[PDB]
Amino acid sequence: NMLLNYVPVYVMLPLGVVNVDNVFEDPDGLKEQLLQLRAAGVDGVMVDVWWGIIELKGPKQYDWRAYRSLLQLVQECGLTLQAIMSFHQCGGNVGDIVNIPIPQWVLDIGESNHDIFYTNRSGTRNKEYLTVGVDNEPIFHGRTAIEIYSDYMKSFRENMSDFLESGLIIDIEVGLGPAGELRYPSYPQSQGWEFPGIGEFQCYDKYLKADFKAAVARAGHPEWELPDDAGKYNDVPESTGFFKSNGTYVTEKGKFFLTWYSNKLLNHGDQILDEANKAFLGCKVKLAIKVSGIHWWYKVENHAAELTAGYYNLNDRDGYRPIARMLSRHHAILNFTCLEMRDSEQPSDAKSGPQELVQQVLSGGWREDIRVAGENALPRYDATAYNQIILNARPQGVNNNGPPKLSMFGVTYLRLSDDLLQKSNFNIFKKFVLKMHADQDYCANPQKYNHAITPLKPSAPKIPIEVLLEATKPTLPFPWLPETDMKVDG
Ligand SMILES: OC[C@H]1O[C@H](O[C@H]2[C@H](O)[C@@H](O)[C@@H](O)O[C@@H]2CO)[C@H](O)[C@@H](O)[C@@H]1O
Ligand SMILES: OC[C@H]1O[C@H](O[C@H]2[C@H](O)[C@@H](O)[C@@H](O)O[C@@H]2CO)[C@H](O)[C@@H](O)[C@@H]1O
Repeated sequence: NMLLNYVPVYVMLPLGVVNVDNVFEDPDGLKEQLLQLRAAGVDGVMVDVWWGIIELKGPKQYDWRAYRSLLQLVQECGLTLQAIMSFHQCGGNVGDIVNIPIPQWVLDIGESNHDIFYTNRSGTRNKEYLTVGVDNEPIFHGRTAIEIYSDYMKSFRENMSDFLESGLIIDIEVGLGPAGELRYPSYPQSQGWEFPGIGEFQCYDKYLKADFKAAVARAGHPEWELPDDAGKYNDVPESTGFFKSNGTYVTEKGKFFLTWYSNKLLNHGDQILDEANKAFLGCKVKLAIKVSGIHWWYKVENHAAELTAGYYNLNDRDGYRPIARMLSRHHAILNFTCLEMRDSEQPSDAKSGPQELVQQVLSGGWREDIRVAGENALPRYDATAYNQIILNARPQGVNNNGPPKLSMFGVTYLRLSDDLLQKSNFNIFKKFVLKMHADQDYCANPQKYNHAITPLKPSAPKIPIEVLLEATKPTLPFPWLPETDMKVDG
């Protein structure tokens, strides 16, 4: 049956649907929009559950009222929900039309200890997320950053138990960094970064610096220092000593640093996911993390932008599969956030390979046998974008004799806006949804298309870093069709 080729479609809700004062502003307005989505066949929606709004008053001072009202409305409208545990700030990244800081009480601590923030070589502190450096530092009124994230998720589970039991929530996206993605904030618009700048390493806070220094001493090179020749945000790789041909990134020192730098993220995600699994143990939901799509400089040997973001990916070292393997012990979904771009849409001097990057990441996931999902990075309403998303959702097309050998677990569209509901735009969107569903009508019961959700099981045993890094071995991607067999047209 064709229904087995069905890929669910989700739509992100507007940023700030519940304001910074913890008020669900316009229920009636959202309702009309939600009803529009329901009639269009959309399976569900995605929303940020902002840590800065909910635990604003103080440690463990949670107020879930506004969000309960939102979830209630989503349920009445017949849609499922992907809830994001948003432990980051809204405001400094692309598309952020509203400012939502992390808890003020945490910010207060940052006033006396600026090292709780990601810091660049020049000393600028980025306040959008707590540095992985303090994950296990008990400096937040007795709690460590990970304990804060853990308590938050447990309180969410307990206070939203009725919604979880009714099966409203499809998956829990655990924010792991800027924009909720597992990465370092290497390309901060707030600091003047501009596409396609290579970005900057963000390992200069006192905690990471101390860890690095101890690490190199144990490796037998206590004299090694953090990179000092990687240039600045808007540089080009060839103009730096670190990323140029035969540069520092290829030396024993550079390789050690890069491994250390990227390993911190793997451990960051792995440990917080352990907490997320405990908090939702037994609940009928799945866990997911977000991986940023850094396609610029992907076509040159140095992969500069990826390296500064924490993805140690080169042509002879897969920096993404290790993440997928890490996710398998948690039975988690890898949500890749850049799925709609084509190489020809990027200026040529940016050396962008979004299409090749996608193929590498998705293949890695299916290779490791984990579920892969995705989102479009930028607002798009044209058929070319939709056709590209549909192509990546089912790389080898539909199978009339059963399930496709390869398919994504789901796609979340960014974002719900009045522009989307405009007659013509919404018309095309409806076709996109239809094709994602493989020409089948909306299907209410996920079990029909082999997406039944069972109670979350405890994570499998910890996988040692060495076994994880074995996944760096380059593999050939699965074959992609040149264009989808389920085009939207027009
Ligand atoms: O982390 C947010 C967002 O960053 C990237 O989006 C890029 C985009 O690819 C470029 O074309 C350009 O417009 O700059 C954007 C960043 O400001 C990632 O591609 C995306 O996955 C991620 O969510
Ligand atoms: O509301 C979700 C998320 O949206 C924005 O970040 C996006 C980014 O704009 C896109 O590139 C995308 O597909 O991935 C990111 C995460 O989904 C906001 O900047 C972020 O704060 C918010 O959590």
